[PDB]
This record gives sequence, structure tokens and C-alpha cells, in this order.
Amino acid sequence: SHPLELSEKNFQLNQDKMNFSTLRNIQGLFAPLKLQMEFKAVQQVQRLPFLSSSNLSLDVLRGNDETIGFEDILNDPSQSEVMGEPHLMVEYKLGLL
Amino acid sequence: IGTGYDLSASTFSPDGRVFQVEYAMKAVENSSTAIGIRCKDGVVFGVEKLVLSKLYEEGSNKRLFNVDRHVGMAVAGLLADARSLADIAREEASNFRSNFGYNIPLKHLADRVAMYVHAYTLYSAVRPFGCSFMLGSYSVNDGAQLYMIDPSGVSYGYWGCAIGKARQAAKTEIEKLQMKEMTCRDIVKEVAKIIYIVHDEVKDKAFELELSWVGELTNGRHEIVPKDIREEAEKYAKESLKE
Amino acid sequence: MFVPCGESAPDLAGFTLLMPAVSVGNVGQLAMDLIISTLNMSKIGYFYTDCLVPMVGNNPYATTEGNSTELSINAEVYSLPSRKLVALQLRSIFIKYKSKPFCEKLLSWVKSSGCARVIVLSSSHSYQRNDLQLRSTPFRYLLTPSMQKSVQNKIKSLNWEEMEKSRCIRIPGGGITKTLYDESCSKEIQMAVLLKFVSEGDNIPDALGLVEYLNEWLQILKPLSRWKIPSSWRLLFGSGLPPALF
Amino acid sequence: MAERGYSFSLTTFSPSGKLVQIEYALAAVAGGAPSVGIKAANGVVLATEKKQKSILYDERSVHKVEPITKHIGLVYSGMGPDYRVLVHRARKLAQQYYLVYQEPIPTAQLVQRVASVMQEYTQSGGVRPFGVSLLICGWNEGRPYLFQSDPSGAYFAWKATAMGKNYVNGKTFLEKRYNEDLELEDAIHTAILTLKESFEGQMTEDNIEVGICNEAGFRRLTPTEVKDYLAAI
Amino acid sequence: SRRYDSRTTIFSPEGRLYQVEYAMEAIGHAGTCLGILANDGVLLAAERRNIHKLLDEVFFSEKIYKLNEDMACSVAGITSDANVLTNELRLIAQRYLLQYQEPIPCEQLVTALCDIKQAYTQFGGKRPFGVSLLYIGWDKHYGFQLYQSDPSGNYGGWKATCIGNNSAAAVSMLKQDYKEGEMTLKSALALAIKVLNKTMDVSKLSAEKVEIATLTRENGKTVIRVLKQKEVEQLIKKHEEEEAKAEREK
Amino acid sequence: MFRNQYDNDVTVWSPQGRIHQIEYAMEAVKQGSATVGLKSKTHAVLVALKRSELAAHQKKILHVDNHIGISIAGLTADARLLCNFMRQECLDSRFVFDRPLPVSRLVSLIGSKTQIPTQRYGRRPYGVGLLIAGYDDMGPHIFQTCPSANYFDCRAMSIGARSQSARTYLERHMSEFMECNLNELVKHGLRALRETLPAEQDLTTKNVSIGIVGKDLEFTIYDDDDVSPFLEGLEERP
Amino acid sequence: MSRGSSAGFDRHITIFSPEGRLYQVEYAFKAINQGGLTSVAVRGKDCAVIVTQKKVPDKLLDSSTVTHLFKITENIGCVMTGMTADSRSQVQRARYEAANWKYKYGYEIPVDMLCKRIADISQVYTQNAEMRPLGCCMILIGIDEEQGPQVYKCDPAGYYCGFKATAAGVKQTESTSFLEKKVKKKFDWTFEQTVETAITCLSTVLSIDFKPSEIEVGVVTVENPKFRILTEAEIDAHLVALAER
Amino acid sequence: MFLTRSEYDRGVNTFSPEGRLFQVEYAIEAIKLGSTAIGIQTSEGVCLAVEKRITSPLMEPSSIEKIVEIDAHIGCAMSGLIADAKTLIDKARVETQNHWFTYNETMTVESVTQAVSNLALQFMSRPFGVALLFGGVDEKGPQLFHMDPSGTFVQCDARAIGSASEGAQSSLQEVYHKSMTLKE
Amino acid sequence: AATFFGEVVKAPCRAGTEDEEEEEEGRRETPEDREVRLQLARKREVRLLRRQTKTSLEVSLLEKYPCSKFIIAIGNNAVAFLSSFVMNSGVWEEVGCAKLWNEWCAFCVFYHLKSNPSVFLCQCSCYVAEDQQYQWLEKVFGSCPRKNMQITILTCRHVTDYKTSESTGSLPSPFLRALKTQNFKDSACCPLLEQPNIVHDLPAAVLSYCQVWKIPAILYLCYTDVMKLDLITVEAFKPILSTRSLKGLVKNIPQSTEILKKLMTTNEIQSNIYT
Repeated sequence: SHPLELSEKNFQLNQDKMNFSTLRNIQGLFAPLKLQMEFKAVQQVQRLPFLSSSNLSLDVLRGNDETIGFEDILNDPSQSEVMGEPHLMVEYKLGLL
Repeated sequence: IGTGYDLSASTFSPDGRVFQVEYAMKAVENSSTAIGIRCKDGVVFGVEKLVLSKLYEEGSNKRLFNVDRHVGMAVAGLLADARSLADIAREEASNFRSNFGYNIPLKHLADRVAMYVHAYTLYSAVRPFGCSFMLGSYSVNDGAQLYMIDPSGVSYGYWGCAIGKARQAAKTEIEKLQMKEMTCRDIVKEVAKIIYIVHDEVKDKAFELELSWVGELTNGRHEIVPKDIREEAEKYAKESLKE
Repeated sequence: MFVPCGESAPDLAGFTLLMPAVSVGNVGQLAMDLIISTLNMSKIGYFYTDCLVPMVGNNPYATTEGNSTELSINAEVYSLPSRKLVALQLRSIFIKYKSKPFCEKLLSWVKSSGCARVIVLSSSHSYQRNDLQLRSTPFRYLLTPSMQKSVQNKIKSLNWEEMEKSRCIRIPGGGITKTLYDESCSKEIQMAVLLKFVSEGDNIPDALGLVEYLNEWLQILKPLSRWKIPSSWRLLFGSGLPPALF
Repeated sequence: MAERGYSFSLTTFSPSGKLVQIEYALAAVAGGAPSVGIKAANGVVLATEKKQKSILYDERSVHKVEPITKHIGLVYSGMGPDYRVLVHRARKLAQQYYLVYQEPIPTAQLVQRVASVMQEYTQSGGVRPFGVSLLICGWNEGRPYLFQSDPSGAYFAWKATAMGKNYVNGKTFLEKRYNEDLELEDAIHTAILTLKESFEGQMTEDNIEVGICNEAGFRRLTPTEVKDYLAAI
Repeated sequence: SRRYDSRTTIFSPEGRLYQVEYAMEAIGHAGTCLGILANDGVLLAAERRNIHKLLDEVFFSEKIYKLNEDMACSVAGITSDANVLTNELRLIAQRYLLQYQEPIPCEQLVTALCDIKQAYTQFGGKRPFGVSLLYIGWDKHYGFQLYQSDPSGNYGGWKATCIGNNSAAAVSMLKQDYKEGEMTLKSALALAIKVLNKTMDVSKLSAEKVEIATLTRENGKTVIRVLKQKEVEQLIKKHEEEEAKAEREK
Repeated sequence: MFRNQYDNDVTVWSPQGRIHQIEYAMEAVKQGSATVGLKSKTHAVLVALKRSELAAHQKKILHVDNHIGISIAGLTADARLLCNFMRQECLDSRFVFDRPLPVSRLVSLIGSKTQIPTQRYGRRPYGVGLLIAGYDDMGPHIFQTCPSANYFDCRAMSIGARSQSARTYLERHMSEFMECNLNELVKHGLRALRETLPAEQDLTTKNVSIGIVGKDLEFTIYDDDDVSPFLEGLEERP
Repeated sequence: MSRGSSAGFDRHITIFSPEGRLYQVEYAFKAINQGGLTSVAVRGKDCAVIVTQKKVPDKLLDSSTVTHLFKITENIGCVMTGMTADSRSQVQRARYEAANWKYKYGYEIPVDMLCKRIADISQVYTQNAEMRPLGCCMILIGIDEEQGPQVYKCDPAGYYCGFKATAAGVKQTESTSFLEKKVKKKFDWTFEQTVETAITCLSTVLSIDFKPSEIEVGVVTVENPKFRILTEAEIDAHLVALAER
Repeated sequence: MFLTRSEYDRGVNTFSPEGRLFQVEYAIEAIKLGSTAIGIQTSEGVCLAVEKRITSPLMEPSSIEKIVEIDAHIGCAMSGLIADAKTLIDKARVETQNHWFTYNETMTVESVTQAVSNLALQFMSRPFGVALLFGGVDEKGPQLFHMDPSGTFVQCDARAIGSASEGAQSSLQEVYHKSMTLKE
Repeated sequence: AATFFGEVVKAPCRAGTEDEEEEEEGRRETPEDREVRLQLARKREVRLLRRQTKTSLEVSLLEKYPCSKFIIAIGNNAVAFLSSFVMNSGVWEEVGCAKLWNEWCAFCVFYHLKSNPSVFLCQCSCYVAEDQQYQWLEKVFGSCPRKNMQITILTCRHVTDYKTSESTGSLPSPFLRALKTQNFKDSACCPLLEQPNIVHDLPAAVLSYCQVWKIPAILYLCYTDVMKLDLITVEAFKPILSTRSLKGLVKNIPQSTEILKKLMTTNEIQSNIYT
């Protein structure tokens, strides 16, 4: 489609990865480990896939609380215009699909 | 006590204690002593190492892992978990020698791995490491340094603490002693002597104690004490228990 | 029922029954062990029943090698007639729809034996506990309406707190305790249901504090080494670690 | 009965059909720092009591009355940590709304969105509700507005209300006092007096804080203004 | 039971989920919403539960949220749950109106949120969305309808029904005094006041302590129309005029 | 009795100060049958005491790569997982570096593999001990692993059921082994295996597998009547 | 958590009580007190200060390795009181977050905003069922372009606030009261005066007329907005001057 | 001197003091709750037979349960739970289809049981409540196997599993001989 | 014990007091509820019957037919020892068998020698549940305890069950211990158990019954590393034979130990969960 397609698709991946690299190299192995364990715990707390979820704990742990991007303000996913079956959506998240 | 508050690591008690880390400090105690006295000239280690079977081929059940070149370690509690943190330290120091180029400061290695232990003492699911370890290094520009890293995950340096079983016994015999204008060999005699003192032949079986060191002797890189010198230290030890 | 270890059943009239009322992490049973070993309560026989899960052993309290010989039973019972005490002993877990039978058997037995001011040592939970109760002493009593006026007044001169009646009493933990007190009130037999709010695991501090609670009131010692333990109180986290570890 | 199993978990209903962790997060609210919202003719006042009344406190640091956009702010009783992260979010959503609709977020709209955060945090398991309630006021469409979002995420428009401590006493006094036509010159005094009902000490620019909406928009009253209102009452 | 009553994943010996039955009890303790499907339209009469003197209304309706042009719903149960559920009802309808350019036929929309609420039982760690909603509807298939949904997802269709407080009581009053086929919206609005007034004991249905919304059809357009204070004042004073006339008759 | 609370997780400590579910995994070695493992200067032998004749063929001794294999005493799901892991380690060592993998190193890889579970919730200790016998440049190897993440170097060992009998034999003749042939070292291993057996039972080329690597020799699992020739020479339980 | 929440009101952090309390944050405040030291900060005209009594019980433990004074950047210090591991971890987190702020913008984190960040990280620990508070009390100092000295403290429970004197740890509340009356009668304290107040507050409430190696004085000045702690000689000279006058 | 209610038998992860995972052995009792399946590998092939335990003359006996085909040469006989059988039949069948779509060879019986013990041994959050019995005549020649709750496989000459696992394996012990024909 | 992230979960009990509270309920003493646990009561009983009368037996075996010894065995290896040593010789005609179900279980058959109806035997290879153990003592013993009957209880235990200062692995793979009654005036033969050490279940039930009615009884407890048919376990039940308790019942040890060879080679289809 476009170069930016994938640069934006994996934007967050290929940033927090770089954060963990920096912390490994300066602070130590512990510093990524600690941040990772917090993030995964607070993104085991959201709604089922099929309802649009407000993950205040994960956002403020990243420092996104006080920062907007195009991610937020384009292609509004909270008024998603294409949703599936509740049960089948949840199965996909579980990895039964 | 806290018998409602010792079932995960994410709980406090009525008087703000976590009991997982305090029972990981019961864990280090279960294992026989490992001592080691920072000298004027680098560091020495001894360890009350309790040979389990004669079947086991000498080299087995090691207590003195050599994290890096400049540094080596002296461990107690679980051997599984001691090797786990030996490998953390090894990796930390290796990538420090990749990034900054030069031997990791002992202080920095020590802090790093202590904060890694702490990462496992926070999050309920995972338990603390069931052991303490004692890094020790010499450099010509740095000097003697000893750092001791708890099951809870703190990092203070010492001039001759112990970890494990009869390790307050060891401490009191190391502060019945000076280690300030003493060299490797002077201290390695005293270190064999203190392992001998603190060891109990009534409670424990055959002990094949292990003596390591670092210093100008070794060329600021952790070695194991030559048989000759170790055996003369263990003779001095036997004779100081005879006297 | 009660069956003696000799020919005849001792007369337990003018006495108090003391109990372990099998409770949260055996707090009431370890408490009763201290008392039997400390006062030297001596076996009148067995409260042998189909209600506890059967077990044997050796005498818990085996100071000598002649006492080492003697055999443990699920439902034992002891006496110090010097102090007119009897000390029932439960070494066991309970059988389902057999706990209320047991309560009935015991209150009938103690009423017919003559022992007047019954006592229980039990426990309720330190969790599922009100903020007030979490903030207060863990130790409660619960004396029956029947229980003597003089000794009710003594309990209020010790300035104790009584088991919260979330209503209609509840004893959240203490499995046979709740029903035994309900039935004791129906009997109009006297009982004093002493307990602690406890967490489970190591329940020796609980036991020691609960026999000190008993001793504050009944003064079975001098109200103040204090408590002898059984000789069976050993290896109380099981056997030793294997050599490979630590 | 005790029924304590039901009163630990926030995902359970009770035998009779109660959600009890909600009620205990509203108990955290109901042991809060007295606030009073009085939506008056010429704007709203959010006159509140400060949880500090101390010789040692930096006046410029902490604010009970925070703006979200120009024209909106809010005040809270219950939890400070919780409040602060909820208003970081509030500000985000106001600016997202102004990048999508280019309209300063209506007080009602913002209230919905911050109460939809509250909705999620009672819904899911392995979290707690927020132990804080929010008097989100502000001025739109030539009109004053006041709301009251909850731990649960239920929100309701108000002419006059109170939360925190002696807060039912607050609303009693304020039912006796508040007039529909009461304008904001007189509502700040009324809110100061509703605090006097639910106060413990001597009341000063230090020991309370006030912050008001208007035609103009939302602000906090300067220590000077607050003590001048206390001097005028 | 004392077990099988926790996770909403855990069946009983009988085959009962007591969690979901306690979500039904949470409807039990909510605003009486009385719907009566009629000939001319389909009305949504109510108890306007929250009517404090300091409490303000800056909204169009209280419990009655409209879905698209052609549908509206009511709310009895957990209020926060209901807020997100009623936003979701609008969004469901609009996705069908984006793909097929038709205002969602009524059964589809009800069923869609029932699948959501059936997931919120199926998957343990979620809470059974503790709301029932009474959906006044028109569609091209089935003229006018009244519906219900439950926390479980169990949903139905009705000639008259209720949700909330004195709900079974109200349905009994409807089963007495409803006449399927004869029931114009006029006589349904009369029955609605009657049954509310008979099931709950609120002075003489104080007009600010009731609300109706009438989904009718005018010049082939669906007209979801809240009854004014004035207009439920007219319905209740006329109900009371008939009560007094009948008191003179007896 | 108090250990109750703290024995039912692998990621909880006790007041006593020991994880009991790791000690219970170290009891689950014993639920599997008696493997012997003993080496010389030329060869590293294993033997396995195979607990119907038609059903349950029971493959106790397993071959990992040319230079290396194991014998199994305990949980067999875990035995499989661990062996398969080692096969991959050695595959990759001979794919990238184009050499064998040190036995010490490969047993250390298994060590850390088996520590993750014990210090993790939703996990349990691999409930099996191995006798990990390879040959390197170094010379022959035996390496006991335990169900606990800790492990040993050995010149002789037995693990499994009533296996103290074997351990005792292997101490009595420990010295012989160092300077034995292939087949001498094997008969020694089999006499340890036979010390474990009741006196009414015997080896009878039936409950004998033999897993020998050495100098040119690759790890070869003699079973059925490929063990007959080794048991030809062995004589006189007395 | 993976293991889950804990039946009982004070047994998990995501269970509210009948009264509406979270009790494991109150036990994280008991973990401040478990620390076993007191810290006192004192703000002034020119300086913000952070002093703490010293302990190193083991002769062998090298006294150079053992401090509660750390820095986060050049310009901004803290002193800690509470559990060693957790306090080192919160110091390390403040460094990551100060660097994150500076990387994002290109000017360094304010004292108050770093305290706010650490308090929001604490808020997340206390709302989530896996993580627990770091039982440590960070007392940031540093000079701000506009606002000058900034004495701010952040909590395990995760409440941040500004102050003109702080006290935390063991004698926390006793020293808070000492400082109330000092600050009531404040003399726009300069470097000397702020350090005096802080040292002697700890030397009153603990009652330990200190040696230089029985306190640790961290301090920053408008003069030198680099946070910089005293030498044995300097902290001795302070105590000597407090003994002389 | 007191009786405790300690449970290691609710959790498949939890070890007894002796070192037993009880839930796996409780799933062995679930194999024993299922229907008897007798396979006999020979020199001239391998057979699988298995009882249908048809109860009513309303249920259709014409329909085929309890036995499946996976490729040309290999199928297996399921016994314990048909719901759990299904997901391991699918593994075998797709991974030997993939073998024929990779190498243009049909996968050996030992390798199909390897593939099946990769989909098993992965607790599905419970010890698989089925035993399969993989009877194929591959490249190498005839082969019977047996799968169990624990997830692993083991090679067989004559195996009976299910209802009368040991009732009918003792008959096989007397009846089967090495030089069996497939007819036998 | 959490099926989702952060499920409010409680600890396992030592006392089962919540289970005693469930007793209290009886499912709120509901008619269907109490009916179906009485269906579980008639599921989970004992039913003494012999298959010579092919009927059921009512009151007793030991007060019904004469009892002089009564030789109990509680476990595979215990009943294998009575199969091996006692009953290599004699008729031991069946008079009784407790017909029971519990979740875990397996035969509970009773005998008595033809020569000496006097001398009696039980082989309990099954498990009898905690509720069914007193029902079992209300079958074979019935009522009228004699105190004229040497109740030679044998039991197979796990090495791990034994409390000791050394580890459960450090214990010798086999041993056996005793626990014998006030009356019982013959040798323990093995050492008696330690103070911390206790028993429970049917063997305990028998010895405890015996003690309260002062009857000669002894509880041999074969603390072996196996719980399955093993030559070493049954030759660690050996010592019993060379005491009074089992002296006139054992015969011909050559015959016995060749029969034990048979017992071992009976074999299992042993599951593939260890190798």
C-alpha cells in the first residue's frame, strides 16, 4: 500500500522495544523486566474485545495520559463501523481461533 | 507472625512486612555458610561446602561461580537460583564490556542484579530468589571490593560478611580479625580457619570446603586458591581448632 | 458417648468441661494440648464417637517411655479433680452430617455427667472480619444466657469483647462451635465459648494466647515456661529438606 | 448474616442483587474532603475543604479545583491519586473532542466519557473502582452546568449538591438555602456556608479552596478572593 | 446456593447460574418501566424514580434513550452498565444503517445487545450486565413491537410487559385489562397510567414521578415522542376522574 | 502439618523456609524406575531397569544426538520435553558451529530450562531426573539431573526406585569403572541394577536396556537381545 | 494477579473495606516507618535541603556504600525513608522518567512533575492486583527557574504534594510538628539556616546530637542549582556551629 | 497430633508428597469410563476393533463412531471421550496430509503419535480424557501404539484400552502370539 | 485458585469447618436436597454379604461365628501377605464381604479357618471411606466387643507418610512400625511409631474401636517407598508371621514365597505416566 503503513502499524512496538534496549544497556536487565510486568498486568484489565475499552492504567504508565496523536483523532475505533460476533471476537483474543 | 500475609509477594502485613522475602532469607540460611573477607590485596572467599555423595565427580555442587574475569562469586541458599543470578551477573557484565568497553564496576554489577532479585520480590506470581551471593573483584586502579546481594534484593559492599548457616558465627570471627593491612594468603589462612570454626561436624557431614580469591596474586582476575596454599590454610585451620 | 479407660466412669459433677471445638487451623485443639500437658490432665478415658474421622498414635503428652506406650484416640478426655476440671480432646477432622450429632452427644453427656460451667476454646477468621474487629483485640468470648451471673460479671470485670452476632450469633470459623452454643442455649446447659480471630498455617501463638485468655478468667495457672507443650509437638512442618536443595 | 464473599469481589452480584465493592468505593467517597457544587445564574461554584490545613504546605502545588478545558473544571471528595489520573484523562478527551468536532467539549459530553472510565473499572475483575466522585461543572450555550459522576460511573445534572463529609447535611442546608434564581455572587457565599456546616476548625483561604465557572469560563479563586468571600461571610 | 454463585461460569447440581439470577434481582430493585404495544403506536410509560428538589434535568428523557429514527429503549437496573449499553444500542443500529441503508429491524438490534450480554455471562471475570431494557419499535417487517432483554441475553416480544419494581405485579394488571386488537395508543396510554398507579403507590402518579415515550407512525415517518408534563398530567387527572366516577357508580 | 498452606504452590515459601512442591517433584523421580549411569576413560555407559511384555514397551534410554543420550527416572511427559529440547540444542550446535555440544553445557541448558517453572506461577517442576551420558574432546561423561533445577556431574550414579542399592554398588566399585572396557563397565552398571532388583528377580536380558557412547562409539541403545552379549560374562549374584 | 486477589478487606489492595479503606497502602506507610530512619527536608529563601540520620550497623559494611541520599538528574536530589530495595528501585524509576520527560521535550523534569509521575506510577500499583506499592518515601529537592527551591514528597499510596518543610520515616510526625513551629517563625532561611533547621530537627526528635557520620545532608541552592551533598568536614562544621550557637 | 484436609488432587500442576499428579490418573479413570478398544499389531498388518456400546434401538448403528482413518495406512481407535479424540484425530490427519504435501510420503506411525503428543501434553486446560490406539502399516511395517492423559505415546504389539483395559489385555496376553496373521 | 486475573480466592482448611457449616445447611434442608444425599448415603455404605447363603448378613461375623484371632489387611500388599503366608495352607472358608462404593474404590472379603472357625481373617484390598469405617465396624465386629480376640491389623503405608528429622528420601525405602492397644500383651515386634507420627482411616478405626473396648489389637504399618505389589513390602510384612499374632496362621515359608513370586508376576497394564 504505502511505506508508512508498516512504520505506523508497528510504531508502538518499535518504540517500547527501543526503550527496553536503552534501559537494558544503562540501568540493567531488571528495568525492562519491571516495566513489562506492569504493562502486561494492566492490559489484563480491559473490556471483552467487542466493546471499546478505556485502559487508563496502561496509558498513564506509558505517559500517554497528557499526549494525543493521529492514532487517537483519526479512524475513530470507539465509533467502530465494523464489529463481529461478541463470542467469536472473544474466542480470537483467547486464541481458540 | 503474618500467617495470612505470607501467601503472595504482593501482600504487606499489618506492620508493613512482606514474608516471601523473609522466607527467602530463611532459604539462604538452610544452606551451609559461604564466607569471604575483602583484604588489603583484593578479596578472599571460603565456603563450608558439604560434599553430598562420593559418586559425584569432583567439580559437582560448586559454590564459587566466576561471573566474569575480574569478579567471581560465593553463593548459599538454593544452587539452582545461585546459578540463575550468576548468569544474570555474567550477562550484565558481558554487555557492559560490549557497551562501555571495560570491566563492569563491582558496585554496578552488584546493584543491577540486586534490582533484578527485587523484580522477582514485587510481582505476586513469581517468588523471590531463594539464596544470597557475594561478588568480589580486584583491579590495580580500583582496589579490593566485596559486594553481597540479598534474597530481598539490596546491594551494600562489605569488608568481610558471610551468607548461609553459621554466618553470624563467621561475621564475629571476621571482626575478631583485621583485613585492612593483610594480603590474600594471610586472609586465606584465616578464611579456612573461620570455615573450620563455624562448620559443625555434629550436625553436618564431610565438608570439602572451597577457597577462592582475587588480587595482585591472580592479576585482578578471580582464581581458585592453589592446592598448596589452600592445603596450608586448611592445615593452619585444623591446627587453630586443635589450639 | 463417654467410655472409661478403666472399669467405671469417673463422676464429673461440680466440674467444668473444657473443649477444643475443632476450629480454623486447629487453634482450639493446640490450645487444649497446652492445658492437658501443663495442668497434667489425666485420662478418664475416650469420648468415643462415629462423628470425628478415626485416628490412633501415641499419647501426645508422653513425658516418660511408659506414656510413649499409651495409644492416641480421635476422641480422648482427661481430668484434674484437684481443680474439678475435665479436658475433652479432639485429634481429628469431622464427618459431614455428623457434627450436630456430636454437639448433641456432648451437651447431653456433660449435663448428665454434672459438669456445670462448660468452656470452649475455638477460633473464627481474621479475614471476613469487620473493620472495627480488625482494629480491636482478636480474642472474643460468648457466654450462654444460662451461664452463671457472678462469672458473666467477672467476664465484664476482665473488660472483654463478645463474639459479634451478625444477624442471631455467627462464629464464621469454628465448625461445631456455632451449633454447640445454639444447642447449649436450647439445653440451658452453661457454656463460655472463648475464641481468637486467626489466619491459618502456624497456630501455636494463637493456641498460647487463647490458653492465656482461658487463664485470665478461670485462673487454671496463676493469672500472668508458662505452658508445657506435648512431646508430639515436633517436625511440625513435616520432615527435613532433601540434600540436593540448599 | 455476614455475606463477605460478595463484599470482596466487584464482579459478583449478592443474593438480593447488590454490587457491594461499588458501595465501598462510595464509602471511600463518603469519607472524603467536603465539596459543594452550586450551579447559579451567572455560573457554578465548586467551593471545597482542603485536606491540608497546615503551617507546612506549598499553596502553588495542589489544587482541588482543576480546569479540563477553558470553560470546564471539577472538584472531588475521596481519593487524590485517583482524582489526578482521572483529570489527566479528562483533559486528553476534551482535546480529542476538539480535534474531531472542533467544539469545546460540552460539560455533559466530557462527564459521559470520564464516567465511562468509571463504568469499565466496576465492570472488570482484577481492578478496583475509583474511590472518588467528581462535581464536573462548566459553561456552554449561554448556560451554567453542574454534574456528579460516581465510582460506579452514574452521572446526573445538579442545581445544588454536596459530597465528602457531613455532605447529606450539606445537601439539607443547601435545600433550605439554594434558590433557583440565586446568582453566582450569592452562590459562592452559599457554598462557603454549606462548607461551614461540614467544617472542623476556623475557615480561611488556606483551609478551603474555591473555583468557579462563568460566561468567560472556569478558574480557581485566588487566596485573596476566597478570604474576601469569607470576610463578606 | 452458597456455591455455584461466584464466577457466572459455574453451574449448580440443578443446572442454575445464581450470579445471573442475582442480576435479575438487581432489575427487581429499579425504576418501574411499563411498556404497552398499541395499534396507533407503542408507548413506554415509566416511574421517574429520581425526583429530588435540588436534582436538575438537562437531558431530553430520564430512563428512555432512543436508538435510531425507528426505535427507542428504556432502562431498569445498574445505571453505569445501562449508560454504555444504550450508547452501544445506537451504534449497533447505525452499522446496519451504514451497510444495508435500512433502520435496523427491531429483533436484530435487541438480539445484538443480547449476544453482548450473553458473552458477559459466558466469559468469567466479566459481570452479568445487570440491566433490562424495554424496546418500543417500528420496522417494515412486523409493524410496531414492544420487546424486553435480560442480563442473561434471554429476550422476548410483548403486547404489554414491565421491567423494574412491581413488574410481575404490573404485568398481572395488564393481563386483566389489556384487549389485544382493540388497544389504540389512546386506550394503551390510559391502561399505562392505570397500571403504574395500581402497581406503585405514588400520590396520584405525580407527573414529574412518571414519564411516557410514544413511538408512533405519522405520514410514513416513525415519531418517538415524550409525553409532556402537561400531557401525563392530562392522562392521570382523567384516570382519577374515571376513578371518582366509578367510586360514585359503586 | 503447618506446611499445609505453603506446599500446594511452587511460588510460595513457608515459615520453615523451603518450597515443598520442588521436594515433591524430587519424590516423583522415585515413581519412575531405576536407571544406572557410570563411565570409564574410553566409554560412558547407561543401563535402565524396565518395569506388559506385549503392551508398554517403555523406552527408558533415549538417544539425543551422535555424541549424547539419557536414561529416564520419573514423569515421562517431562522426560520427553527435556530430551526433545536437548536434541534441538545439539542440532543447532551442528547446524551453526558444525560441532558436538558439550555435555556439561547441555545439562546446564536443562538446569535453567527446569528453573523457570519453579520460579513461575501456572508452572510445576519437571518431575523427572535424567542420567545425561555423552562423550566430548574432554572424555566420557555422566550428568545426573534432578526434578529440582539443580544438577550434578558424576562418574557413577543411579536414580529411580529402590535405587540406593545401585548407588551403594557404584561406590564400592567406583574406582574399577575409571579403568574398565566397554563391556566390563557395562557388567558393573548391570550389577548395580541387579543390586536394586530383589534377589528373587534378575537381569535375564529382559528388564535391561544399555545406552553406551564413547571414543569412536556413538550413543547406541542395546535392547531386547543386544544386551544378551553384555550379560554373557556377568555371573553369580553372590 | 496470576494467583489472584485475596478473600479479606486488608488482604488485597483492590478490595475496599466496609468503611471504604485500602489497607495495603496503609501497610506501605507502615513500610515507610519500617525503614528505621527519619528524614527531614527544609525549604528556604535560597536553598531546599534533605537531611536523614545515618545507620550502618555492621563494622564490616563499608560506610561509603550505604546512603539514603541519591540524585535523579544533576539539578534535582531526593532522600528516601523506607525499605532499601524498594527505595533504590523508586530512585531508578525517577531517573528513567526524568530522562523520558527530557527526551520528549528537551528541557528537564520539574521537581513537582517528577513527584507527580512517581505518584501516578504508585496509583497504578495500588489500582492493579498483580503489582504492590514500593514501600519508600521520595522527598525531591531542586531549584526551578520560576519557583526557586521546591521541597516535594511522594508516597507509596501515590499522593504527591508541595511543602516548605517535610518530615518522613520513623519520627515523621514528631519532626513535622518541630518544623511547623520553626516555619511559623521562619527567617527566609538561606543555605546555612535551612541545613541547621533540618539537621537539628532530626537531632531533637531522635534526640541524637549527631556526629558528621550520624547524619547525611543533601542540599541544593539558587547559587548552585546542581544538587550536592556535604563532606564529613562540612556536615561536621554544621553540627559544630549548632553546638557553638 | 491432628488430621488435615490437604488437596494435591484438585490441581493437575500440584504434586502429592509421593510426587503424584492425580488429575492425570483421574483422566485415566475417565479412559476407564469410556468404551473398550482392542488393537493387535501382527506380521501381516495391524487391526483395530472397538465396542460402540449402542444402548437403544432408536440410535443409528449404521453411523460409525469409536474408530477413524488418518491417511492411507494409519488410523486410530478412540476410547475415553469422543470430543477429546476429535482434536487429536485432526492433528494426526492434517500433519500426515502435510507430510504428503511436503515430502510426497505418508508419515510413519511413530511420527504421527509424536505429532499427536505435541497437541496433547499441553495442559485444552485438563489432562486429555481420551486414549487413542494408532494402528498403521507404514514404510517400516505394521505398528500399534497407545496414547494416555499424560499426553505421551508408547509402542504396542497387542493392547486393549478403555472399559476393560486390563480385563481384555489379559485375554490378549494368552491369545496374541508374535506370528499372528492380520486375520487372526 | 483463580480462573480469571484477580479472582477473590480462599485458602484450603485443616479443619473443614466450612464443610461442617455445609453439614448445618443440608442444602437448606430442602426435600430434593436431603433425598439425593440419602441416595448418596445408600451409595456410600458397607453391605456385609457372603456368597454361600448368597443373601446379606445382618449383625456380626466375630460374635456370629467364633473369633479367637481376627487377621486384618488394609492395602494391596497387606492382603498379598495374607494371600502369601497365612493362606498358603488351610481352607479359610468365606463368611462375609463388605460390599461398598467410594470415589476411589478392590475387595473387602472376610474368612475363618475350617480347622479353627475360632481364627478369623479379613482382606481389605479396597479403601473404606471415613463415614463407612464405623459402618464396617458395625458389620464384622457388629456389637458386643469380646476383648477375647487378637485383632492383628496389617496396613501398607508410604515412606513419605512417616515423620522424621531426616528427609522422606533419606528414610530407608522399606520399613514397618507398630501401634498396639493397652490390652495387647504381645511384642510390637517392629518399633512402635514416634509421638509426631499418627495413623487414620479403617486400620486406625479398628485399633481405636479395640482400645475403647480394651481388646488385644496391633496395627502393623509398612512405610515402603512403593504402594503396589512388591516382593520387598510383603517380606517387610514378614516379621508379623514370627510373632504370636500370626504364628499359628503362617505356614511353610518356601511355599509362601513361591506363591509371592506368583503375586508379583500377576502384573498390571501399568499406565505410561512414568518410564
